[PDB]
Amino acid sequence: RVLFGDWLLGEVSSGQYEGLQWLNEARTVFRVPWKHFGRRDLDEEDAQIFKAWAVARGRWPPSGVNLPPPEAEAAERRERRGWKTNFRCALHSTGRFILRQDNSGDPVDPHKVYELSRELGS
Ligand code: NA
Repeated sequence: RVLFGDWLLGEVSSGQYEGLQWLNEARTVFRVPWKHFGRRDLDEEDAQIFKAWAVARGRWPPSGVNLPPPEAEAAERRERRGWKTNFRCALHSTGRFILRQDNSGDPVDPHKVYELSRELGS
């Protein structure tokens, strides 16, 4: 058990997720991909970070499911909107993260930029 915010910072610093990166050396500001789907389904690429959180919460096996390729995709596909919803709510509930800029409008690279709260005491 770790909090989402600490979990997420570990993923950011990993540099393993495209679009999920630190924006300064000081590591006080980072960006998080933030696509607007609406009606549209999430493909696998759209859901990489959301899926990581679900696996973290034991809501999805780390290896995925042992189904055939088409049925494997569709099984995940049908989970991805809830995963996206669960992640974003968790991020909102992480008061440590202060939204600084909202670039989710840009379709070639929609993301949101957060800063670490300058009043973390204990
Ligand atoms: Na937040």
